[PDB]
Amino acid sequence: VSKRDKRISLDDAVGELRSGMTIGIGGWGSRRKPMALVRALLRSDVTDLTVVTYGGPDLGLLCSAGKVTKAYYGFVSLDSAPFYDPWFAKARTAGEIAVREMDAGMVKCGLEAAAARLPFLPIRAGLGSDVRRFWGDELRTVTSPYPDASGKSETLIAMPALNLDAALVHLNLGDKHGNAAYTGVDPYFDDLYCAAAEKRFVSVERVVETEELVKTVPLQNLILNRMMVDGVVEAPNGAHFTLAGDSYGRDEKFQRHYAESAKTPQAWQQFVATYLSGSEDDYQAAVKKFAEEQA
Amino acid sequence: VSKRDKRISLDDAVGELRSGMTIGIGGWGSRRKPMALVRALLRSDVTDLTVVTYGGPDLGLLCSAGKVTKAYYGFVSLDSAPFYDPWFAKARTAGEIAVREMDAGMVKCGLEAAAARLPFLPIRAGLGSDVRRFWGDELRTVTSPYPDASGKSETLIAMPALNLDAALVHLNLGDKHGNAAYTGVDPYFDDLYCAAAEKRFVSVERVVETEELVKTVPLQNLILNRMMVDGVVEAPNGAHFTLAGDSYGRDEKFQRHYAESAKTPQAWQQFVATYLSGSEDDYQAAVKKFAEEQA
Amino acid sequence: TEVTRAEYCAIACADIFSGAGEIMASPMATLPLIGARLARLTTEPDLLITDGEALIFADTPAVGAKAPIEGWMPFRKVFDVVASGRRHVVMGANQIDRHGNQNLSAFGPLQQPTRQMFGVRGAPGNTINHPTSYWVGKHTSRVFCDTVDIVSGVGYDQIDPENPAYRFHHLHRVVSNLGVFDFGGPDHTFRALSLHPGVTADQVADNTSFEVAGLADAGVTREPTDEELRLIREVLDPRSLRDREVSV
Amino acid sequence: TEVTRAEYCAIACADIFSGAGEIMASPMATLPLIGARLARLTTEPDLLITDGEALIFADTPAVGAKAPIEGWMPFRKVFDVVASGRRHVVMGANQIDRHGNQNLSAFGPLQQPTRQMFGVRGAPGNTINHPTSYWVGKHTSRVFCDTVDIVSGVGYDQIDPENPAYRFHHLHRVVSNLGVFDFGGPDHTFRALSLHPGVTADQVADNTSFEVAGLADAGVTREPTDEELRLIREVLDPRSLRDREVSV
Ligand SMILES: C[C@@H]1CCC(O)=C(C(=O)SCCNC(=O)CCNC(=O)[C@H](O)C(C)(C)COP(=O)(O)OP(=O)(O)OC[C@H]2O[C@@H](n3cnc4c(N)ncnc43)[C@H](O)[C@@H]2OP(=O)(O)O)[C@@]12CCC(=O)O2
Ligand SMILES: C[C@@H]1CCC(O)=C(C(=O)SCCNC(=O)CCNC(=O)[C@H](O)C(C)(C)COP(=O)(O)OP(=O)(O)OC[C@H]2O[C@@H](n3cnc4c(N)ncnc43)[C@H](O)[C@@H]2OP(=O)(O)O)[C@@]12CCC(=O)O2
Repeated sequence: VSKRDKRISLDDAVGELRSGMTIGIGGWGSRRKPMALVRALLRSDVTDLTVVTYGGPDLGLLCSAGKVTKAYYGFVSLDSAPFYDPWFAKARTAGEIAVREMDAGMVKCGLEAAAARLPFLPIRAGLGSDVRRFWGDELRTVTSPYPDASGKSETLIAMPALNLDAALVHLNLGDKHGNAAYTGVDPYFDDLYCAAAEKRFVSVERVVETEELVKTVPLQNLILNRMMVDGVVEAPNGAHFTLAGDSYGRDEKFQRHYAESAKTPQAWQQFVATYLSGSEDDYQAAVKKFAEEQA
Repeated sequence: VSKRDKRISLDDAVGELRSGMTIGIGGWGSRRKPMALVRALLRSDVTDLTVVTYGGPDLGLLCSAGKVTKAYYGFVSLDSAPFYDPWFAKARTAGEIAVREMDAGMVKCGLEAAAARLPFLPIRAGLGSDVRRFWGDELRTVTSPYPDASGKSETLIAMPALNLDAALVHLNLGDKHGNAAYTGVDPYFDDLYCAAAEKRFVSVERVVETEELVKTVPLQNLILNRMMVDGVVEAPNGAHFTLAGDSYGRDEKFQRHYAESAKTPQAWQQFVATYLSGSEDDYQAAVKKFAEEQA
Repeated sequence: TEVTRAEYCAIACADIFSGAGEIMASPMATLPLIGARLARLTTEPDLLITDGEALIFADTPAVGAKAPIEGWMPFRKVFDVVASGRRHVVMGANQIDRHGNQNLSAFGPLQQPTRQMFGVRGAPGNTINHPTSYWVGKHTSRVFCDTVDIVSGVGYDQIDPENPAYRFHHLHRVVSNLGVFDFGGPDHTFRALSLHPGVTADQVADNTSFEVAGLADAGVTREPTDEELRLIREVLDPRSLRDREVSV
Repeated sequence: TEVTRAEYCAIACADIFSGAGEIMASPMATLPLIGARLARLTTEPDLLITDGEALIFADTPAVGAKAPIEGWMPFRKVFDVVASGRRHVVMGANQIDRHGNQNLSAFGPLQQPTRQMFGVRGAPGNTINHPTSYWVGKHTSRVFCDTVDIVSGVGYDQIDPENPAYRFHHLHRVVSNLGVFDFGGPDHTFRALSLHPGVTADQVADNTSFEVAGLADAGVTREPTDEELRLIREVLDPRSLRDREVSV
């Protein structure tokens, strides 16, 4: 009589995904992205994805492999120079992805609507902006049934629920059942991504027993419970090259190398050959070698 | 060049309130209620109040003084036997208050709508229940502009914003500028009450300097910032007789005495004479004497 | 094995959660609490349970005991769980009608009741969002009445089939000191699934204001397994607090 | 006192927050950041400021420095602040038009841009919820254009006066390396309030695609006080990082 053991490998987790899925990716920009899970997606044949994200190099890498058909995002940023992700930029300037770009607060709102099984939530953000044109008739308004004091009724954006087939998130610590915590200054929205999704995969820096987890972090940091997770992946350094709260900062030198490698077909084949053509362990070894060389 | 010093007395804070106000009261049931502020209300002539609360002995005491005209609440409970607040019950059976009773989740929803300056938020809770009859035309529905997959459009409760003229909340620790924290297992909704209100008064067990506050509790416990508070009251034991997180538990024996004293005009005059006819210091001294006598 | 009425009630409350999976079990009275914890220790280990205040338990403790924790569930997060649907609550009830409307708010007119209770609490949100069951420790015609005074828990005759907002409503069981019931009778009417040993059909009929569907054919509540009796008597409720909440 | 162009820009960015009260100052570039912190140390001590990541500062630190904290402001809470209205953001801009529409998203067609930037970020939510100002370190006709390619920041010609959802829109200032501007010209048009010492009207006109209201009569930006110069040069920006962000 035991709770389900949800431990699985990176490739196992991606093996539960299917082409054509809507997938939410946690973290924010170049911050605590599930980069090991993204690299496992690149190794797979899963493609034709609709991605919901606060975008960073996760979306860039997926674009480099032509895996994105449609993208819902509040922004795409590397957080450090050159700031714009060059693979997302290339997909955009080539017209390779349909975008439902939105105000950053609309992402949170849409995930909250999905988490509550609601079809929409009203929000002011978006009104009067070209968010309306990005979405056309996919984004409608809703009028308050209560007029304001003056007698005028407010008409607001009806942000539709961002329901997800799957969510991929990375956290600092978790147990084999999916209880999981962040360490550092920001949970981002990883709880909302899990709550909005059907299939939920969390990679963690380290898997520990439940009692170790709850004695290591405050209650408020326990952002995932067992009802929010379907698979748990142990992936040390699994957010590299993005930052990861208390575990490590951003590998700024390597992110620069990623961005500069996107400039030419030649630079990218070499990046792929060195970093993206083997396992996660092969990636981690090559990243360690890069750090030693560039000192 | 200094930030505003918001320290004020209990009577000062109530001196900023006016008859006819809509006032939200923090805590929950018999848990971390701003009971010192409620006692200061009883000493004052402020009346004809519309109260928004997860009700407990705060609402009971206000009803004992005839200060409530209309009440919005998800429940009224003492949390321990006799469970029902006898003064709220007396006001109800006498028809002395108009009620907008609602599902407990609708309180949170309405406060969230006010915090976001939205006229409503949609919610499922309430549909099909006598919440509709408690509110009549004050509670309307809203239909999704997006049909579900089947082609049917959902019609949900449009929970109106619970905008407040004032909020009264009690927390464990704070600074003279309104930064404030809870200790213990639950913030309740005190941040939402402050965010939904025009004038915000927080009583705290102890006022400390900002640097002491932030070194005593984790980041996540800092639920009020300076934009959420207008006055700060130092009120040790200011939640008595409700519980207060890590500071103290509920004074169960005294709450029983409060409830039993409501049964007869005779028992209540004596309770008023002993506990509610002087200052907060007089109340605290009498409560200490009661504990010694009943050992 | 001599089995008491409260012990049959405890296993019936465990059976409420049969097939529940990885959801939050929220019993709101001692017998359902023993039942939920008994299910968790037998056939439903993936249930989530709390201390009734704010802590999610890792292990399954005895009534009133602490246990090591696995997560945080303050009241604001409970509302998120309700809205997510991943929950099965067991509420008490001052009144339940033949279609499952329920009252724990007050008796009498809405704006001037003859007796005040809690108000609606979370009953409207529970009944519209996720599986809801009821526990009644003293099955009488005052509880099981033709019309409830105030609808705090939504019954089957309130449902609008044209509005998908109602699609999550599901009243699973009513367990009482007399037997196990559901709303699977014709037109979603109160229906007898079993009567506890020693309870007769006429005892139920005499203590229910309306006709109970299938009452004449309802069998007897199953026996507890040896393991269930051990868990009830030795682990979960060694002080027999269950007996205080189960009437004749 | 010899005052540099960047020092005039710094005090102009402080003046953005004159009268702001107890709200969150959110500068998104170095000059506005020095300005907000300068205001906090002089005439607006009740401003809230963050480390740009998740911490609310108690004291006012130098550029790039830590300071003791007073609260928590992770991204999810920033959205609550935006929606509350208690904030004044200073954004950059790839384009700003005569009515205050702004673009930091991309150039070219929406579904196939000719150049990609950040996407809209929080600009739509900022401009619809609370005071918004802009900083432009190199004032040119490519920035100040007749039509922005993508409306990420809402300008005055988007407002529906019949819909109170628009009632919080307010574009306060545009500060550039050439002067201080607002949208107080006729029909809410871009209007000159002051030109920094040494900047001529024709310099502004030659570097703005449209007519600047009141340009001929605009006076010169005020001098910094001795205290402001001390705070800029000694306390807030001793390394003169401000100079890197202010063009000729
Ligand atoms: C936040 C979350 C959200 C999710 C969630 O899920 C939540 C819930 O909360 S979920 C709900 C949980 N809560 C329950 O489920 C409680 C159910 N209640 C009980 O369990 C009671 O304990 C009881 C029913 C067993 C006994 O109740 P009782 O003692 O009041 O009455 P009873 O014993 O029947 O005697 C009746 C007496 O009235 C007399 N009378 C009967 N008719 C009348 C009449 N016409 N007029 C005048 N009197 C009358 C009769 O002569 C008796 O008087 P007397 O005896 O003769 O004097 C939370 C938590 C808190 C919240 O908000 O949301
Ligand atoms: C969560 C919160 C919510 C609340 C909140 O508030 C938030 C905000 O976020 S609030 C927004 C804050 N963010 C800003 O405010 C950033 C503004 N941006 C800058 O400040 C930039 O740094 C810059 C504008 C100064 C320079 O930008 P830039 O470098 O891209 O362009 P620029 O220098 O003008 O050169 C232009 C180059 O394009 C070339 N070109 C020009 N036309 C074209 C054309 N038709 N086609 C092709 N190319 C072109 C030109 O030849 C140059 O190429 P080249 O040089 O010739 O090669 C948050 C935080 C995160 C989030 O999401 O919400």
